[PDB]
Amino acid sequence: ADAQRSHYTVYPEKRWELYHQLHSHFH
Amino acid sequence: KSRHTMSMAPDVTREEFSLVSNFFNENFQKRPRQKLFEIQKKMFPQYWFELTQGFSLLFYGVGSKRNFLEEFAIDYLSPKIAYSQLVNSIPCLILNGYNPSCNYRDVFKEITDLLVPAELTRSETKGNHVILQIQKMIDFYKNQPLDIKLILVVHNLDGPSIRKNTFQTMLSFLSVIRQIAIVASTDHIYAPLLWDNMKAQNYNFVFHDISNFEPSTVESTFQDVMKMGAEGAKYVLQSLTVNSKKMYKLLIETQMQNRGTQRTGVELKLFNHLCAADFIASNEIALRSMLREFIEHKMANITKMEIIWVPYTYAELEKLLKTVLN
Amino acid sequence: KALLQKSSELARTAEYEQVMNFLAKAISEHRSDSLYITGPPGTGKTAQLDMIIRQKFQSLESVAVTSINCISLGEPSSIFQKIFDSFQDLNGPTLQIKNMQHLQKFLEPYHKKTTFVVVLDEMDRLLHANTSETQSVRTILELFLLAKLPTVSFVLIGMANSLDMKDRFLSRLNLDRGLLPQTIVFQPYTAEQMYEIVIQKMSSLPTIIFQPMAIKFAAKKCAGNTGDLRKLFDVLRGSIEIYELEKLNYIAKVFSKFVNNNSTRTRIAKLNIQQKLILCTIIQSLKLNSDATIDESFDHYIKAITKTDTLAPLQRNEFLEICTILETCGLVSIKKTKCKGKTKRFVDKIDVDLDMREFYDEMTKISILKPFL
Amino acid sequence: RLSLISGIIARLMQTEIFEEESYPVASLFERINEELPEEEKFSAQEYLAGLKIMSDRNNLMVADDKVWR
Amino acid sequence: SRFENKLKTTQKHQIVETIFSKVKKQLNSSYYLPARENEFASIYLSAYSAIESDSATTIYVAGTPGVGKTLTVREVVKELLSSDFLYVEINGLKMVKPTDCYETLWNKVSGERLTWAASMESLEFYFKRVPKTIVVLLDELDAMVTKSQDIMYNFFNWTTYENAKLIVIAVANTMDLPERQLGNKITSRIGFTRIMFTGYTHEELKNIIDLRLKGLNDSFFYVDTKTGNAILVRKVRLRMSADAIEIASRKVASVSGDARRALKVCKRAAEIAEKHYMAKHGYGYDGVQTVHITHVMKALNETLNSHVITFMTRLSFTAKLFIYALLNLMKKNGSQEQELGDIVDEIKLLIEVNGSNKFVMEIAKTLFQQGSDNISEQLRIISWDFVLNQLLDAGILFKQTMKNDRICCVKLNISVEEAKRAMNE
Ligand SMILES: Nc1ncnc2c1ncn2[C@@H]1O[C@H](COP(=O)(O)OP(=O)(O)OP(O)(O)=S)[C@@H](O)[C@H]1O
Ligand SMILES: Nc1ncnc2c1ncn2[C@@H]1O[C@H](COP(=O)(O)OP(=O)(O)OP(O)(O)=S)[C@@H](O)[C@H]1O
Repeated sequence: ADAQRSHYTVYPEKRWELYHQLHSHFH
Repeated sequence: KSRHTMSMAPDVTREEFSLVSNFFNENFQKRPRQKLFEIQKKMFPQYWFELTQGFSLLFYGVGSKRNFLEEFAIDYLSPKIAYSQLVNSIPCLILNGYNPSCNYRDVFKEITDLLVPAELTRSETKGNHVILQIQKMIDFYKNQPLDIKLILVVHNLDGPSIRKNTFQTMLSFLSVIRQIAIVASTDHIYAPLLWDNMKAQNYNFVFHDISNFEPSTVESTFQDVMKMGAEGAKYVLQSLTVNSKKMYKLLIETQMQNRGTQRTGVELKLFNHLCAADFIASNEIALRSMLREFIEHKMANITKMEIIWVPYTYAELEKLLKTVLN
Repeated sequence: KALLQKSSELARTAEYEQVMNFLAKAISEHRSDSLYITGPPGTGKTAQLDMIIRQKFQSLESVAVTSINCISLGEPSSIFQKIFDSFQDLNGPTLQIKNMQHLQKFLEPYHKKTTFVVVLDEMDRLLHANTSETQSVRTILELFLLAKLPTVSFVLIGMANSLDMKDRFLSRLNLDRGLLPQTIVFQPYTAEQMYEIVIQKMSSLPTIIFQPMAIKFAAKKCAGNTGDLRKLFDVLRGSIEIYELEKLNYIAKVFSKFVNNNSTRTRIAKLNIQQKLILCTIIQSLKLNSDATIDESFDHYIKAITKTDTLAPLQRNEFLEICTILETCGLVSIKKTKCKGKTKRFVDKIDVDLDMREFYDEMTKISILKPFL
Repeated sequence: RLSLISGIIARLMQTEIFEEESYPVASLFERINEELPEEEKFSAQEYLAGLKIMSDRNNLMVADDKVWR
Repeated sequence: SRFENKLKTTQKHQIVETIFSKVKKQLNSSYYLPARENEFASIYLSAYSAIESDSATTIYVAGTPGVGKTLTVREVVKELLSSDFLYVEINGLKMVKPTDCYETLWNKVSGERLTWAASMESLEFYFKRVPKTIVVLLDELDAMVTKSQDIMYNFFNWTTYENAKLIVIAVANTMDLPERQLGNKITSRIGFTRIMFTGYTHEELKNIIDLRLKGLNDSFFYVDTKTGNAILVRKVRLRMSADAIEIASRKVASVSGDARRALKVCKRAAEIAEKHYMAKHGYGYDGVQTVHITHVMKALNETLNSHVITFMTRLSFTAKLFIYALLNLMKKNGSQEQELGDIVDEIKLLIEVNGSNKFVMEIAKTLFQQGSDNISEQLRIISWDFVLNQLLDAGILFKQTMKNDRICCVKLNISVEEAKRAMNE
């Protein structure tokens, strides 16, 4: 409907934590 | 050189084309299309996890991706990330690249207002300060707490305005910032000609295939072919004087008595006498003045006998005969 | 005898009956039909809608419906400023009239919830403005979008001359969208609806207007190429002063102004027999269909007059004056055309409105140009 | 039948013998019974009704009966 | 208005009013008309109706300059002051930018000065709101049409309002102007009045001269024999030979039909007899006189005859050497446009193809060095840049711009036959 207008904004884990202690430490 | 040509085609009017086109694009391959859409739905948690790493996500593939991006950005991701950080959800700023009216100034004026105006950044607004103003944005953002506050979408990144080179480098400096996630799609076959190792260093693009063979409804609108003149002067004759129909009918007969080229045309003197024969043309001036109206809308040609000839095909003029003149 | 013809020069139309059907929801306060009113030019169409809205406003409930003329803008902002002028209020004007989304906030009324319809007058200045698919078609696109949810919608009534504008619409817009569909046209009234309005515009009737069958004769033999019969009565109002000056007579007076010199008054322009010689001299130089200078013509004028010794060769300065005698009657025009060597430099290229068929008749009567042909 | 007899008047309006779109009633009679087609000329009302059909075809008019505009 | 008080000065030391001085006072182009007599009514009766009935019309007149259309419409409004309107001379060429006329109109209704944007808003606000008278002259309409016709649509769209108290009068150059520059949508608004103005005829050109010569033709002056001053010691008369006035008319009506051109050729021919009279007696500046036919014979020819032929034979030698080389290439190649290096190639060659004639040798000594056997061996000839610059700004030659001084093309600008013909002397 509006898609021809350009740039219309709109305003609408045990494993992964062990990654999190490793990733930033590397970074 | 006997070539079959698009002029020698059974043509189709405006309402006839678009309706039966709408029938196919909503009923041709409907069942396997959502069957693809459910298959790729399981990739959606994988995109959420990688996007925390600030990775500029880029979608290639055949077919239009415009519907798929708007489902993936708006409904799925943008409230999922707001719930996982802990209130209005994350602001989505799309960029319609198929819309050629995108500039670098206007969209960035949205960006600095979408981003935080914590300082007087209008003081640094001075004369191209755009790269200057974003550089002061970058180094401040290097020392902020890492969280996404904005996700932007750029549809059709090889679009007619976004592919301009001063706009491309503008997006390059945006992507190095950790606070914003850059989810874009292109459609060109020469899209990786756009980036060198300088920009991709700023970009750190990753790639994924999405091929749903979509019809690109919105993306067909700005584009044009000879469907979108024989068809041009087809409408002007429907609103004129009744005498112009008759003097074009006498024009079209002896111009098709002999493709419709120059050689089938008629001399000005006899055509004046012919349109004097049916009590139509008084003289040359009264003939020519309502012949300049056929000239002004480019509905007839003249070359040199003093030959006036119609630039439409042999098949077109008898279509103009039996339909609009009769 | 003046005051009967002093008053001569100044619901009512059978096209207003169409538009009340097309405004069938405008008295029930609902959104009416979808109005894109076009027309071939001169057909009364500017004042046609103006007749309707003035009859609408004098008839019509809270009453506020405004109409502005799109002539001097080239840009879609101040139209939405002029709808604010019927409010007589004060606000922050610049942002609200600029963006598509900014118009949507402007459409919440205040006093009694009467819906508003705008009238866009002379839309073709913005259609035939700057480049199509960049700004002007987008301007056309943005105005016709009525997807608003309450029935208070900015119904467009726009107008145009040339009928190419519908094919200019994108294929999304031609999918039964907005004010599109009812492409209400107005064929030029031959005499069958326009002359009868002149009859009712002769409510105050003098005795001798003239024989009205001649007025019917005037209507039938003007309807070849015309659109405005009051203005084509304004050519009767000039001839009605001719019968005051002398204390379709004038169309006969005006066409002989235009038809002649080719048939008869060519020899009127060239009483000089040398002017007949110099006129054939131009056409002999037209073999080299080039920028026909006054010098290249003078080149062929000397090199022929040395062969056939009909007269002495004259001056270039004489050649300047004699071709201007050919000019003021309206035969040949002189223009300062283009040559791009040093600057935009102006050599003079001529062009003749005569044909060799209308040449050969007037030269066989004179055997002194017969050496020259 | 009707196309040929009016077609003479076309090239006879191409000349200036009528001097205008006005033309007298005697100009008609010297252009039917004087000109080439013999015995095709209808009754005193019928080709006088025949010139109405040309007026119904809106190509020539009848007015101020000694002349016709 | 203001400064005309300051344009006056005091000491006027008794200027000699000679015989032909009083002619040129009335032969000034300032001060009922014979030629456009009835067409004055055709304007006025078109204008008198709308004026006394409060309407809005349009009047379109055309014609070549010099036919009175600047004059006649001024005579229309002039008598109308005796019997509700505001007269403005909206000249097209006297506007610097085309939008500047908009400022004048809003100035000439109340006395305010805004931009051309803000004027036409209030102008449009005037032309459809005022309850109920403005005469406007849109002179020289070739100026205000040029850009994009958006100005010209306004000046006739204001006429369409039935509540618009305005009367427009357009005066153009050609009748064709709303058919070859304007659109048809303007051409509907222009109407079909289209009052044509032709030229003047040579009989009426006699009838326009004597209107200036009303009280002075064949009249008498009172003259002192010492200073040449004339007063409307001898009592002399001065007569004007009407046949010479007639032959002035039969040319100007033939070529142009221009009312300025007829007066001025009489004005130019008047002062020819002025200096010849001052030549024979010398009254300076501090039996029966006439003006011969031989005066208007010269002055009419003085409009025609040139000098580029006399200029060319009075030029330098190397100028005439240059053109003679240039026609030699144009008959060698037949291409009418020769490269500049080939001309320098030719003037070298045109030395030695002539014999060892010492005149050519005294030329060829001087043509490459100004004497001075010390400094010699010049490639191109002496002052070759100078004569080519002198032939350029004279308008005889024309040379396209290139930084290469060899392959830059040269094109003639006058007829090459008269160049061939003047070379023969
Ligand atoms: N049927 C009619 N009823 C009433 N007035 C009419 C009628 N036809 C013409 N007129 C008047 O005559 C004028 C002639 O029309 P124009 O204004 O010259 O053309 P138009 O109104 O601009 O339409 P265009 O050329 O397509 S913009 C109208 O504006 C009315 O004032
Ligand atoms: N019929 C006439 N009677 C007396 N003086 C005349 C007459 N016609 C022209 N003149 C004079 O000659 C001058 C010529 O100016 P005009 O012809 O009025 O200007 P013009 O014809 O509009 O040419 P333009 O202004 O360049 S388009 C006038 O200003 C008068 O002084």
